[PDB]
Amino acid sequence: TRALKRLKVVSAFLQTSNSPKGMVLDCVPVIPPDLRPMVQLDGGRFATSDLNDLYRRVINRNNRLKRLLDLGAPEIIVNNEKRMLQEAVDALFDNGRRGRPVTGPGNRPLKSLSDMLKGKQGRFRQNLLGKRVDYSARSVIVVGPQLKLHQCGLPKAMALELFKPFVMKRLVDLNHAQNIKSAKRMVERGRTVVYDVLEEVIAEHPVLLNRAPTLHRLGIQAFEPQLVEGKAIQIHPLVCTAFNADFDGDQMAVHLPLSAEAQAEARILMLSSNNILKPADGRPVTMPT
Amino acid sequence: VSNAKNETIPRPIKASFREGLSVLEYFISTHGARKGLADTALRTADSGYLTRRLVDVSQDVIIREEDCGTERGLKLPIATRDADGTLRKAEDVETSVYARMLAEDVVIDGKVIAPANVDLGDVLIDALVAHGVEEVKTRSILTCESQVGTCAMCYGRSLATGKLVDIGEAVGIIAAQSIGEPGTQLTMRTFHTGGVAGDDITQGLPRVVELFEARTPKGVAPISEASGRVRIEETEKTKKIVVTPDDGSDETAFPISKRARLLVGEGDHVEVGQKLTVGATNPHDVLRILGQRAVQVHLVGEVQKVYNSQGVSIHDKHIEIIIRQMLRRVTIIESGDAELLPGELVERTKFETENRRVVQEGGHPASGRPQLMGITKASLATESWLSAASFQETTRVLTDAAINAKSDSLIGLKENVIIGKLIPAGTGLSRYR
Amino acid sequence: ASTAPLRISFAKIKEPLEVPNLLALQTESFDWLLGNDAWKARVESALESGQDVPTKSGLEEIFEEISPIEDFSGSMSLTFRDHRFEPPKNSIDECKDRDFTYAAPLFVTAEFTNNETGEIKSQTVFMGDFPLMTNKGTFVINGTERVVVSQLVRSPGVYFDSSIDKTSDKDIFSAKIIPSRGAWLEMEIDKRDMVGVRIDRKRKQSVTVLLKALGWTTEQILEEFGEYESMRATLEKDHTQGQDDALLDIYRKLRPGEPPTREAAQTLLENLYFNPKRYDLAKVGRYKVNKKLGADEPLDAGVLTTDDVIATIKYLVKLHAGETETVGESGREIVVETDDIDHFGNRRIRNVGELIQNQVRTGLARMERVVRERMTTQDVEAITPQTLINIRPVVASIKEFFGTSQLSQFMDQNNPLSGLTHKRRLNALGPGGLSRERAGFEVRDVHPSHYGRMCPIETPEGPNIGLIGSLASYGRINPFGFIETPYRKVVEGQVTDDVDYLTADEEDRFVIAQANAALGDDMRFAEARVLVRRRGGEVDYVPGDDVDYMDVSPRQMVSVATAMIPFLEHDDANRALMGANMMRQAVPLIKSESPLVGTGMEYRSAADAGDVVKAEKAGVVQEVSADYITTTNDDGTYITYRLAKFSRSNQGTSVNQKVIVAEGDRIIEGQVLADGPATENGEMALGKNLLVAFMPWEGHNYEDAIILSQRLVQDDVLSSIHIEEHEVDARDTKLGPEEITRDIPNVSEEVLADLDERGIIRIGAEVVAGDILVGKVTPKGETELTPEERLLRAIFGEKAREVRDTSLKVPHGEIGKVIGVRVFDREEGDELPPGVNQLVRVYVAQKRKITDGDKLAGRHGNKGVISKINPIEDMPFLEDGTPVDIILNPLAVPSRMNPGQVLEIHLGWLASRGWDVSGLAEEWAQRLQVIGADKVEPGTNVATPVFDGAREDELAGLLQHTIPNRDGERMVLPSGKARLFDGRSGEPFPEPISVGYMYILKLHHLVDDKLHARSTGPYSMITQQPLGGKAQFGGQRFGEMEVWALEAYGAAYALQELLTIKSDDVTGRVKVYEAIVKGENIPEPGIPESFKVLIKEMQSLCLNVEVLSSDGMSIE
Amino acid sequence: QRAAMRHPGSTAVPSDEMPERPDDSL
Amino acid sequence: FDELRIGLATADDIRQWSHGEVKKPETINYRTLKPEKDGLFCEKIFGPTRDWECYCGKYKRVRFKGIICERCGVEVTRAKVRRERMGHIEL
DNA sequence: CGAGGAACTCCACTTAGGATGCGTCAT
DNA sequence: ATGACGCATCCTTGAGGTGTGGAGTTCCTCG
Ligand SMILES: [Mg+2]
Ligand SMILES: [Zn+2]
Ligand SMILES: [Zn+2]
Repeated sequence: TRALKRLKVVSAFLQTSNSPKGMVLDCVPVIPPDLRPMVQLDGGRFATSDLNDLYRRVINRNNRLKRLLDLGAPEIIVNNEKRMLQEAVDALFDNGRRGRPVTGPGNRPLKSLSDMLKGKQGRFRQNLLGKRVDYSARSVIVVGPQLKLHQCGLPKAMALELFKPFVMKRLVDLNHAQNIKSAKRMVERGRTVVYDVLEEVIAEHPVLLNRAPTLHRLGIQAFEPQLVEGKAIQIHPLVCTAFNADFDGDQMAVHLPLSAEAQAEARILMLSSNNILKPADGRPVTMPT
Repeated sequence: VSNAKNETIPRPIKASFREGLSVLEYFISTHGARKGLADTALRTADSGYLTRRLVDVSQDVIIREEDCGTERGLKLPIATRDADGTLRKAEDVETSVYARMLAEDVVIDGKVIAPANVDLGDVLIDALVAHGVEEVKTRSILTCESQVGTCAMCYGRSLATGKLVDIGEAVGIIAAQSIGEPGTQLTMRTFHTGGVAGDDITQGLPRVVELFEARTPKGVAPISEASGRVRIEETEKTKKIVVTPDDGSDETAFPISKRARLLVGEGDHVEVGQKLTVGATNPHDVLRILGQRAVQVHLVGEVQKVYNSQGVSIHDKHIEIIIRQMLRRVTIIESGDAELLPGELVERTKFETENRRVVQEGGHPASGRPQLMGITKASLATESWLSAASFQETTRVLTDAAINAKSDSLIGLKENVIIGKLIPAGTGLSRYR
Repeated sequence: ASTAPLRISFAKIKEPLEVPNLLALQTESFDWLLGNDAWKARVESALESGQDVPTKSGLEEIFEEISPIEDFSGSMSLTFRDHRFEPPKNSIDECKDRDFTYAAPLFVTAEFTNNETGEIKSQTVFMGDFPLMTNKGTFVINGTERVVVSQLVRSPGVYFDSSIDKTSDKDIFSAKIIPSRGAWLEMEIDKRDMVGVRIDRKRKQSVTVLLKALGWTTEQILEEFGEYESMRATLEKDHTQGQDDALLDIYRKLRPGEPPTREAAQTLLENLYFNPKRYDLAKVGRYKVNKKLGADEPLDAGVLTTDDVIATIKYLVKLHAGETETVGESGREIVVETDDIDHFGNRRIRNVGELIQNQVRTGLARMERVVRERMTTQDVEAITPQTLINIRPVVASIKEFFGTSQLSQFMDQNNPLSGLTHKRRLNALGPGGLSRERAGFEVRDVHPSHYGRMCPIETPEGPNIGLIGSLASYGRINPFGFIETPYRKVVEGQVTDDVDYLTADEEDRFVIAQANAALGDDMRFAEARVLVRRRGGEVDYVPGDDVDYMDVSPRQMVSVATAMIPFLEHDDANRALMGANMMRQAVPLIKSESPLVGTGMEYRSAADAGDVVKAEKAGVVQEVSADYITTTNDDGTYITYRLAKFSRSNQGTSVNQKVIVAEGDRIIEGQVLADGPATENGEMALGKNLLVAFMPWEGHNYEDAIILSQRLVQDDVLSSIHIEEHEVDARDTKLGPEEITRDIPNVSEEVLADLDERGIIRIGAEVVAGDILVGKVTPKGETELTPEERLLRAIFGEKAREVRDTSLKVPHGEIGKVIGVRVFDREEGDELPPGVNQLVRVYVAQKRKITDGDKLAGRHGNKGVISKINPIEDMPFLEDGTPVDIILNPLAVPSRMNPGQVLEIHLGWLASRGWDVSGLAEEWAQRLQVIGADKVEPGTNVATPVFDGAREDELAGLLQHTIPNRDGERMVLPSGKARLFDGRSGEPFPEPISVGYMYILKLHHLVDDKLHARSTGPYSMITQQPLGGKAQFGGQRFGEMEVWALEAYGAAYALQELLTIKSDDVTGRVKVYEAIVKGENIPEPGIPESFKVLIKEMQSLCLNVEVLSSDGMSIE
Repeated sequence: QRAAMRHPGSTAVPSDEMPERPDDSL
Repeated sequence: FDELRIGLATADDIRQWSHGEVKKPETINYRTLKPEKDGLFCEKIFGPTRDWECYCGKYKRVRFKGIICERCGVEVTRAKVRRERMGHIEL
């Protein structure tokens, strides 16, 4: 067993064009500053990243040791400085792996290059799978039993600002706006024609309603928005078993697609007038209850 | 309602919430409410973690081929329980056989009853059970063979459509989510001791966690090795059961603690496959002795036990997707001839192909033995290090990939959502593109 | 002070002890700390009454501890002495409105002395500006209020645990000793019969090795403990002998690679374990240890002794042996048995004063260190106490605590009850306590030791269930830190009048009776079977003569912010919990009014709080004017009670006060001369009374929703007023000093028409989104002065304005009208850090009416959100024409398991149309008559105790015998229901309906603030993604589960569309918007930026990651 | 002491640097 | 963009990666709020924080695109180039 | 090489800033 | 005056904090 494991590492060193000469480091690179920058916080404060401090200290130790050995000091101090440089690089690459992790202002440990990647709050499971998006509103849900199964009610403010670009297209097309900045001005000021165009644009626009804990596939669906008054989003009363969206004051998120291809997919596969069937055991889900 | 520390109240609340309640009964009641609230709060994220594991495993199991053409298939009991000799339907046909299409042309009296390549609905089933059958053979994933993964007809029809599964359906995520969603709804714990402990296996979500991760059951019972004469050789320091399997087979002996609830008699006869004492049997052991079908049946039955005893109903296609993706690798013995190190837990495909190649060159092949691991181990045992890096163990898998100098092609949904390019599934398959 | 609005009482049982003070939990502790005259009066009262109080002030002990500091020789010495206080330089309102803090200087009479000189240089030096509290109980800091909560952390001492090892299948035991300041001790037994000791969290060591390190050796080990076999086996395991050898080996193992010497080991052990300067064993810790181990009366503030260690050894080895009772070391009969964790006999309550004391102690120790350094350095007989002492560490410690800690936290000023409960949280979180994840599920659960000291119902709804909470109504903090509980004593089968105070352990030593147990004419309990309580949640009855104690008040286990619910015995635990949590975020209302149905914890809970102004002087009022109520006392002095007229609270609500009396009235001490917000006549007023009809109605109330009537949009019955703030200020900068002026560069005259010459809008003019609050500008700027532009400007010959508008900006999405303005400058004595030139604080105040989507609720958690608003006639009407105000879905009442609102509705109707029971001769009539609440006029608010409220048959009979509208018009049928007509069509609904009156709150979960959407706004820097946050025009968290959903559905293009173009890049973000505004086909997706930073960070770790293609480098 | 306490604006705060820094690029 | 492969690296590989070095152990000036030479956040080694501009006085004009300053050793490049350039310490 | 068995490494993860050493080089 | 320089004051010492839980594994010290 001790033979084979060692022998697989040796096997990894057999064919690979690598060289373990680099397995012991004569240098250390540094990340660019914009990925670990400092900022001028109010009151003369400078909020700095911890990796900045770690690089600062290791550079300090490097300079001190190089200047000490520039003249040939006795070997005990030189060896102590060498081991301190080794320990500083060890803390840099992983502060918590070996020894007491190096702290900063408070007692909390700093963060190394092998902590900004791993873990839940690193990069993988925090920034690449799910990226917070534009054109993504949210508001409170209220039941309305005056809707077709493919319908939802949306307040006029979220509708004004979400569909603001399509609204602007139509005001410019209708020649109400002589220029685009005038279109901005009438969007901000608000007119009767603005709400008329908003009621016009909400038509033929599937809208992806969504809830937070998407436990199953039938948790995000499409609807057709109708410009209801008030300040709450309005929902059909037999899709509240798919979303599990009951009215204890809950809140619902709403998204919008941008590509017409996305619109076709959302009106074909997503639209809740076709997805009557649950995906688990076949039975219909959107039925009277 | 359960008393403090999951005990039993030695006095009930003798009234409802309308007649009238004093205060100490309200105090007693709020115990369980607080406990259940905490269970919901934590089980949200715990079930989230479990579905993360099952999504990592069951990704890239998307259908690509339309047909394979096999005649080999799963043998399913279609109508049991002939107590009065009457051939009548079975209770769990809807989740076991239904929507699993047919392969042959089953004949009972010289006439085809159920034609070939037709959906197995209900009218055909009533006709068959009236005819007198108690069995059927179906195309399935657990026996499908293909050069590009899985074909369509072996699966059946997508339950959410009723129409046949479109070629390219991302069945994997559907299976993962299907299994994960009712996890929040299980919440069935041992609220009362009842004077039993240890033997009571982990119940609910932990059981699925353990069985999909191939860990030994807590009260794992020993598994029979070979049939023959069994007896007791217990010692005061260690209880011990010894069986001499007949037909020139070596004795097998297993030590057990004092409390065992042994279901095997003294000087009795055991079968090659059967349990020995109370407790779930390790899937590895039933893989060792009873090939493949027994272990698939065991896994499916054990997961369906919890799911259909809680109250939620799920068709077993998803479970069988999970099991086919799990039972994948083969350990190698007598590996000198095939020019590879013994062990290493290699896959079935490359193992068979390379043994075939060596036999073509002349060298005799190296013996193999299948083995099943857990979902986590299989996921991190990937061939594309990026997915395993994203899943867990980032630094470790990173140094594995750094030493071994391996490379990953664009195979993989998760590898493709990380990079941000059209995933090949559902609609992004190049055939439609 | 019986000067409250009448609330006719439906109660049936009196109480011995009424509700004591509600905020003693802050004021008494701080009085102990600073030790003012109130402290001395309370101390004398406790002494003459023989109560448990801290005899000496916190600061006196803290200055005594660090007083006698000397050098290595004792030549020069410094010593502090008694304490004195000087009145503040400011007033509370002055501090609040001038950014100051409630500070008061502290004085000590320090002394310097030389032993050989014999001269004592007495002096007085100010000990910085200590902060004080208000009369309320809060702490004013840095222009805001704050509260220091009580804490709940495990007490110090010893803890015996009996755990199970799984692989060995064995019963291991562990004695963990948690001292106060020093290092912990671990002592493990029964792993292999080898008792061992772990110290500093390192590999465990055989006990006898350390037993030799102290004055014990093998000989007396044989002599004394030669009876328990495990210790003998450990002695067999022993290898070395001799105390010096023991010290050698321990210093070797704990400190490897260093010379092991007698001095080093002796110093280390004595400093870590036997030095009262690094190991200050707590007074509570010492007391608990003494009572636990029988160590009778050692030095109360000492350090551990070897006697203590051998006592722990005895306890552990007997626990292994299973011995029941033993003779305590220097003590008497004690028990041997392992201990639990979460029983309140093991958790201690750190009050406010102890917290401030701890931080001041750290500061004093630091100051001592600096002083010791300097005096060791300083020349002798040339130094004074005012010369070597720098108290900068102490001030730094004070500021650190009151600015940085996570126990000094904001007030909640939505209403009086929010604050009232906020000052009673027994927060077990914080530094040195527990944590969400590490702490398991035993802490997060209730305990039989919660029977009047921690509300089992009241708790946050989330991760923190069981970590935080609220003190019981009848609570009083122990000096050591605990919760006492009041009880009424039962003796020889009868009960005495006097009250007793009992804590968790002595509670466990008693048998506890029940509150609403019926009391007979003879004081002894009548029925032979009395339903009492026993230890550890053991429910059982007793014949009666053996009962020991009994419950003073049936609203005890419930806190003060949950005892107000009517009919709390007709719900489920979860719904009462939800009501308790969601009855404390109710906005105040303009025409605040007391409920028609409630309980007697509105008057007490509105008076014992702060916002209500009260007259502390018997006399006659002269004037009640707009603002200043001017009164003349019997003693003959003029007092000007100023009132908080439309002032702001923390979150941005309104604390508007109002008059209650006229200008010809007599007043006694402690009478409510006014009312605060959400209060009428000195009673808490959260919501309003509305008429309800229980029906499914067109589905507009499907699944627990609410539909309202436009009456409450005309009457303004349910409307509130908020007060936003803006605190802007100019800075000196480097490009000239920023001024606050009307002269904003190049703006129209209409936008600054409201603005003043100095640059603030008129005090009273309206403000809406898109306006300007304060005009600010930087005088100079290096905007564009490149040589090309410089030459262009020179050719033009006109000097452009380098100024830039740094003006304040009212947020987009708010309307309001100005309530007030305040201006400050460095010219005045105001306190401001550097650079800041001029400070402006403009408060804006808006009025909001109820609107669809605004969350509402009730007192039984019957939550819901407004669905639609309809005219007055659309909703039904009864037989005499009166419409119905609210309508609820009757499907939620059974399922949600709260049948405690129907009775509230019926009693509300009964009150709103007064009844008349003048001699019905029925049993219930006789009971309600001897109570005296029989005749009631139409409007007299009814009071129902939380656990002694209105019963059923009484309610039915009252509904049967209400006053007729006309000759014989008893309106609703005798069984609750009512022949409600149908406003829509006109025909009566097929069968009767149930209608009444219910009290509805207006929770702070507004609908305008919730509404939120984004098109293009601010991003993050390290990752080019849209901001994550509600208040900053953020996006949404399309996490991983939604990506799984879009994969399962097979929608590929949409998932890509909203995972690369919609965000996380630059080209896609700009191009989607651009192509939209110019109208072309949507462009192609791209590469995430998160991926780029990922590969860059991977590169920085030397992992040679690179992207290779079939040909090498392909298109990126 | 004179290297740090002189203009001691250098604060290594991670919890209030990534959310509190706006982006100039629109 | 077809395959992703990883391995290890040496000094030649890192100097291929990077542009310069760093020896001054501290951040930019706290007096004039300007960068320094051979330190962290140095415009010489990391990208210029101000776009179409350099450190001293000579290439602040817009018509300079990507060229190198003669004294402060800063290529007049993107602000986002401060996200891509890299450096190293040589122990 | 064959024992116990205890470390090591993964995974579940929610406000304002306690100075000097003193002297002085230089701006 | 700061943030730099150029040294360079005879009795000598930290500080607190560290309360899960899960199985993987691999070395490492003792049969
Ligand atoms: Mg809800
Ligand atoms: Zn097939
Ligand atoms: Zn330059």
